[PDB]
Amino acid sequence: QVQLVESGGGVVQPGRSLRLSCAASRLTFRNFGMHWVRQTPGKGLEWVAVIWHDGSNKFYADSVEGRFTISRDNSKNTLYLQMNSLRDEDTAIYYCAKDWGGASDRVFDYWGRGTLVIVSSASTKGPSVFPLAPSSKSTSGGTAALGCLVKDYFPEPVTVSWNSGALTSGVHTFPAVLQSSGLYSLSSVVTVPSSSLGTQTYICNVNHKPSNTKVDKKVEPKSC
Amino acid sequence: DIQMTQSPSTLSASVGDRVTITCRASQSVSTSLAWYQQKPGKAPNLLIYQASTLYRGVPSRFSGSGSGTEFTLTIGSLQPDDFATYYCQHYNSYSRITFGQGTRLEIKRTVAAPSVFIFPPSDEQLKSGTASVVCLLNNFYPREAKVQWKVDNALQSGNSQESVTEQDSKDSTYSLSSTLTLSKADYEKHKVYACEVTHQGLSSPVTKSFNRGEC
Amino acid sequence: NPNANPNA
Amino acid sequence: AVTTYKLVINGKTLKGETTTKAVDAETAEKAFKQYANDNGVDGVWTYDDATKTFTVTE
Repeated sequence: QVQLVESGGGVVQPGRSLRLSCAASRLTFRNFGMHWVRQTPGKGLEWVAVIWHDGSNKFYADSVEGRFTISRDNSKNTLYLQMNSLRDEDTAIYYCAKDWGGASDRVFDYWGRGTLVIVSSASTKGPSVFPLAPSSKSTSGGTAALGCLVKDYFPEPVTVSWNSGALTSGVHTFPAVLQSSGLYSLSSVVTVPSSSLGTQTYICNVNHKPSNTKVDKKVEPKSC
Repeated sequence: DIQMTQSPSTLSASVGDRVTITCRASQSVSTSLAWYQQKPGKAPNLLIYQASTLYRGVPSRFSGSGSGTEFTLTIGSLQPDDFATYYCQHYNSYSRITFGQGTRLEIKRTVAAPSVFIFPPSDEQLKSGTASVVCLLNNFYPREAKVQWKVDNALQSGNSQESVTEQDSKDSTYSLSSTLTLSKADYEKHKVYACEVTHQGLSSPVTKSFNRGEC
Repeated sequence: NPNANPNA
Repeated sequence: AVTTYKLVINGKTLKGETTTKAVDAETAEKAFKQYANDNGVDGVWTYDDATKTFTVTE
């Protein structure tokens, strides 16, 4: 079972450098061309570079030529991507992709799990956690909505649960958005019986591991 | 670079349906064209190459056709496992590889109008100097919806961001949040805050609103 | 040809 | 030069902990007061030097 495992991703300021590696297992690595393919926040896929079986030839996307270098060590069954002069447009999941081996088709049969590269000048910062308080304005018939706004953190991810994991039905935790700040924000909401608001306590549990932040916010109803 | 364009961006279907998605290139790629399937959190999986050749282990219900600048992927009788995103990719000689932007195959269900909820900014955040107003559209179908913010009945645009969930595993609906962000100073200059929602399941637009300070 | 056969 | 400080938040509706790295307690407290301010927390500040831990209590 061919396995490809990438490493080296992280958060870096623009203009800095980063080296990705991909270790191949259960594969006669030296027989195959290898590629890097990245996937952007918008879920677009972009081919990055290819390297010949023996390293004797390489080609690059226009976007990265002159800044990225693809290389391989066939003695260690490892592929590398040296990324210099990084740009914010380089933020993506980076996958090593094996060339499937047919001479006439540049298609990828095996992919790694990917390694995440974030290019930003933002500094690590824990979230502000604000209540989305239930009221008549968030009541629809017999259903009420409430939530937590988890704002102005960096980098991704944050994890959110409700009532320490006892509340899962009706929960929607939204994909984060990137603000003009360079910081992220998301909301987590839940719908519950309107008649529960006076008896059940609702607490959102927020965990931001990059900043070692672990906080719980009790979401209290409003009178209006 | 050659530009690959897929149509439609989203396609709705039911198990057992036959569906066809289209990939168009900005110049001829002969038949140097492949299709991939991708599901959330996984890398893509190869389906078809050289436009019409099925890759090892891919079910027979997948087929591909086309040449030059126009290609199609067809799934003859959809199975649950087929709901996913599909990408095309060229590898035309002397042209660097590019991909299409993806077509998402989603599950069709009956129309469901959203429940609409609005949340005023919290006193906690107001203390910090900002005001975020959140409008929630919950468990609706189809995904397309219009959310319009109004402040003192004046249409507001360019000051909000939206987020949408993946199609729900259990009921096949979507949920959507719209967040209006203002400085406290701008916020304090107005009274009535409303979000107006237009959706196929609603006979007329639904508006939820509040008066600043009422809560 | 950037898409020439890269394999052994 | 830099060491890790902790903040325990004991608010009416917000409770938990976070950390920061700083050269001294005064600098850590400035970061922590900003964080508490950003969460709407206004409280009484105490400090335990043995554990390099601030607490803000509402």
